[PDB]
Amino acid sequence: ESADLRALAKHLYDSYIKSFPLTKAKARAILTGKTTDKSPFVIYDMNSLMMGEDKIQEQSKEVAIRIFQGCQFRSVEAVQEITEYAKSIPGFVNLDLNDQVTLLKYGVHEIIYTMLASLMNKDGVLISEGQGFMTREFLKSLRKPFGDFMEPKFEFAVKFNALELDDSDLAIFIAVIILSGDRPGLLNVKPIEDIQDNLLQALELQLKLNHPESSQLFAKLLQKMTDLRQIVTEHVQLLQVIKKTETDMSLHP
Amino acid sequence: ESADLRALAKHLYDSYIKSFPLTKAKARAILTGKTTDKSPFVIYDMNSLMMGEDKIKFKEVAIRIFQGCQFRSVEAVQEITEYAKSIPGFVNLDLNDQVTLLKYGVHEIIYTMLASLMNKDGVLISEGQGFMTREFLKSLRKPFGDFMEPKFEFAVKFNALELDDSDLAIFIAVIILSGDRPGLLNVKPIEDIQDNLLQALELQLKLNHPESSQLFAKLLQKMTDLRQIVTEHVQLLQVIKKTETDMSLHPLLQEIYKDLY
Amino acid sequence: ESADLRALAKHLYDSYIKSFPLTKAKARAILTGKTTDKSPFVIYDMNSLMMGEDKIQEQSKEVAIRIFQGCQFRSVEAVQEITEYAKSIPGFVNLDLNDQVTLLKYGVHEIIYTMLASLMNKDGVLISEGQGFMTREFLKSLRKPFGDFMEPKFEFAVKFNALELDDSDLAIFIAVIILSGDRPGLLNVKPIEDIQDNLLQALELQLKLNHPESSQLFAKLLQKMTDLRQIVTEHVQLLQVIKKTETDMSLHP
Amino acid sequence: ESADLRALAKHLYDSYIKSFPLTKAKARAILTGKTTDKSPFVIYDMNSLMMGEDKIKFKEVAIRIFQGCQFRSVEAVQEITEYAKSIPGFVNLDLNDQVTLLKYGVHEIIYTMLASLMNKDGVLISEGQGFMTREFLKSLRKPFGDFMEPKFEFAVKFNALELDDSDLAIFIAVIILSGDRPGLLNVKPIEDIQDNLLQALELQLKLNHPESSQLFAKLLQKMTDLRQIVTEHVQLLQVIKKTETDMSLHPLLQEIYKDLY
Ligand SMILES: CCCc1c(OCCCn2ccc3cc(OCC(=O)O)ccc32)ccc2cc(C(=O)c3ccccc3)ccc12
Ligand SMILES: CCCc1c(OCCCn2ccc3cc(OCC(=O)O)ccc32)ccc2cc(C(=O)c3ccccc3)ccc12
Repeated sequence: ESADLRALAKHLYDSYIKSFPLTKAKARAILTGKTTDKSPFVIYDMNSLMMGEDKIQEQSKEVAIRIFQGCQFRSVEAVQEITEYAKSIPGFVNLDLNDQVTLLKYGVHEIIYTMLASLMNKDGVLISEGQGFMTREFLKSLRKPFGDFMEPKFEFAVKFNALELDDSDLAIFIAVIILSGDRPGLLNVKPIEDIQDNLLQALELQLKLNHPESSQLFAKLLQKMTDLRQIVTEHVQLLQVIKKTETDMSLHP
Repeated sequence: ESADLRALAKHLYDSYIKSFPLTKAKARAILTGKTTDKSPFVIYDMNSLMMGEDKIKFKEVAIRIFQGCQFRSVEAVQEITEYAKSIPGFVNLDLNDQVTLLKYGVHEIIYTMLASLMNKDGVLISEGQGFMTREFLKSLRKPFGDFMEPKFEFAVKFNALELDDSDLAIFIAVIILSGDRPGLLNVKPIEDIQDNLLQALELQLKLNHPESSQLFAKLLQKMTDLRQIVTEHVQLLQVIKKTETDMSLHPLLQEIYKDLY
Repeated sequence: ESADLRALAKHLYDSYIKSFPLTKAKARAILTGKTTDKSPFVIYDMNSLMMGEDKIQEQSKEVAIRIFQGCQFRSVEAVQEITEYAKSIPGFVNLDLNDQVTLLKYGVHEIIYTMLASLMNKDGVLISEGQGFMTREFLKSLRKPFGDFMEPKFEFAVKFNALELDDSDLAIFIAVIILSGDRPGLLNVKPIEDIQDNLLQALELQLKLNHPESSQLFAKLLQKMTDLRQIVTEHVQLLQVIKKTETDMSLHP
Repeated sequence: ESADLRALAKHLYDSYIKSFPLTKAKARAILTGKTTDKSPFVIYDMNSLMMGEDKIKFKEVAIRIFQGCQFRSVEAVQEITEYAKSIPGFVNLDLNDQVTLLKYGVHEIIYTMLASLMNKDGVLISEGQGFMTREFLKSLRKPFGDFMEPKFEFAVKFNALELDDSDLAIFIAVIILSGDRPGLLNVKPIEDIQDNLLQALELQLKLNHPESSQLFAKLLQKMTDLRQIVTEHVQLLQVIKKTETDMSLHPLLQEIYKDLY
């Protein structure tokens, strides 16, 4: 019934709030400006990065490489918030432990880029739990292999954010992504699709009720999931370029 | 022979009274107020449920009631196992078959004896200290609502048979000694014991209920109502696995449900 | 009167015969040898145990632990024969149901060791309804905690068997043990002692008539009841050692 | 609070099962034959060692066994690092402190979990495919003989505590989050996490082992047995440097031992 789908949406929203402290609502307030009690420091070039560097990884390498490696560090931090959120998705913890691992392994990147768009506008991205803001232009200016890393993320985010989803929408969308029955090496696919069908029903009703004037938003959101998959494949592609072409190494395992 | 069969009937009734504190006789006294010691607190909605739980002085509700169910089921399994040990010939069987008979028989017996605690309006809970209404249980959010109603439907029809504890003692033994359980290694010795129990049950019913036409057959037909209840229950368990978060049962209940039909 | 005490002794003897198929008389014939139509297989070591193992619980554990657990299994089988015998003791079934349970709970172990002595000689014990014979030496050779388990049973049995009691004596002695008014948590002690007094009278006359040359056998037999209680307490003691000190578990409830 | 502490205990047990294929439960099944799939090949002398190594069909021995030790240690470090990442709050720490916690904690955890694979007679080797006897290990030429015996002495006493995998999951996290490691930059945030883990461990032990008096304290006392094992081991490493020819470890193991206590 409709009530049960709404209860599931609410349960997911409350868990999401518990697992992810920097929510889209909080982040949008910062990107604009409501009661500026603590306006974030803006990193717009090499010198402003230094300015903030010894304001709050530390210095002793190519800035380009410290920024790229900082991306790695934060992304592993994020995996842990996502893993905990996943446990709250009804039916996830009762899946084969091995399939849980696989679901997380191949879903975490798509989720990071989804939630990263909450922290972005067309001109830059919130960093350090929202205390900083790094410009898209500065990131774009970094050394050749590295100057192209965030751009596809920004491009996705501008198009994704024009959908105007809120946290209650995103909570369900994220759960839908995790419960993807098409991940490599899953053992028991049917149970996963069974849960995803329930989550898709809940997502569909959520968007129809929250965005009644946005025609076919549900289909449009599903379409963004090929966008996300492509972004990940490029990012993974890009990580090969690096792995082979650098004197630099010291990655988060 | 007749005196053997009555001695067997009496032995079972004896062990039953020894193994199961809340008998049918005792439940009926309570349900009917023939007792004048402690009338049960009735739970019919969320407000009375809160009061009922907090009456301890002198997660969610649907998963919370499921959890009590689990605890009580474990307690029931312990009682039924003690009863089973007393059935002549049971402990002499292959140990793996004893396990197999308990694994498949325990839930059939749980629903049989639950009927003793039910009327068409509700079920006795907390060693008969509370009464939870059928309508309240029916109300519970989707899947959890579907757990108890089939039991009520069975119980009202089963209770119309008017069996008493002495009848039930032999019927429960019949259920345990079922030679058709999956994975049984030595079927005939079980069937031979069941034959003797069936003989004793038939005699017990003809003597205790002489005016009840074909009661023996009618009771054996309930064994198909029972087997249906259990497969429905196991199905519902798979629904709870998909729609609920952290569940995981007691080690005893997990073993019983492990690779069950 | 004397006749009534003899009638009670006979009633108990007939019930005993009905409840316990392997009687002392049958077992003594086997431990010696009268018309050897089916001489029992002797288990005198690890390899002879295997020999018989796949001759007739099954193999997949420390032999020591399978033997000890076999002891548990058989002892629960024996409780059921004892429970049925108890019903035939005049007045037992009319006692409070709860007291019946308690009498059996705390009496069953003493009875098992009493009747076990019928199946023993100084060198070993009949097993598998008399089809096998396990040596005392082999049992003694088992792993440290377990090699000490049966010895006290053998020690008791050698001294007990020197009393030369027969089944008709034992039937009454067993009934005397069950009707012990000193068991913990009995509700109505007087009715139990009333019945035990009757059984003691019958036992005393039985021994005076059956063993007239055995001076004070009655007193001597009563004295064995502290021996039995001590054996049980040690065995229970020993079960604590195990319960705490083993990777092994899977006991008869 | 209580439900938080049980949720933490459950999360750790979950990650532990995910990060460590050969658990205690699985080692005990093997050591005890409760499994009926593949009984381990026992190595007790040089002749059985040869046969054991050449059973791959379906330098010197003392340095050769040391080398397997090294390979397995590296594999263990990878598993423990994956486990550590899952401990709530760990990846949020200063990266240099994360490294420092792994560097000093890894060997304490290796010997803790090795105990799971040991009885008083020997140790499971090759993902539980082999069993190498304590006496054989004790036999090894001077210095190499001295490596394994202290581990056995610890394991038998540790194993008497009867911890299970769910207990061990939280104890290993306690070990990792030790605020007293040399060179830690931010001690308090580590100590705060360890406080919470200690709370969860205490509750887990009281619930899982209610009859085990002062088990929590007894377990924490093992942390001093463990720290002693590691300093002894590092000492022994310096002996191997003087009495052996070309050794040199894996890059991962060299980093861990680099300027270690
Ligand atoms: C055999 C369970 C009997 C039963 C009960 O029977 C309703 C019929 C539905 N039903 C029968 C068996 C059974 C098993 C079940 O799951 C068992 C399992 O998962 O192991 C779910 C529902 C169920 C309703 C409420 C109870 C409520 C309680 C409680 O003590 C209780 C505990 C906490 C809070 C409120 C109430 C115990 C038993 C109940
Ligand atoms: C954590 C090591 C566990 C372990 C083992 O434990 C015995 C306790 C002694 N011990 C514990 C840790 C440790 C580390 C050590 O050096 C480690 C290092 O230098 O990095 C030497 C001995 C040692 C014995 C034999 C093994 C043998 C093997 C092998 O797979 C093997 C490989 C090649 C040939 C034979 C066997 C793996 C692990 C063993």
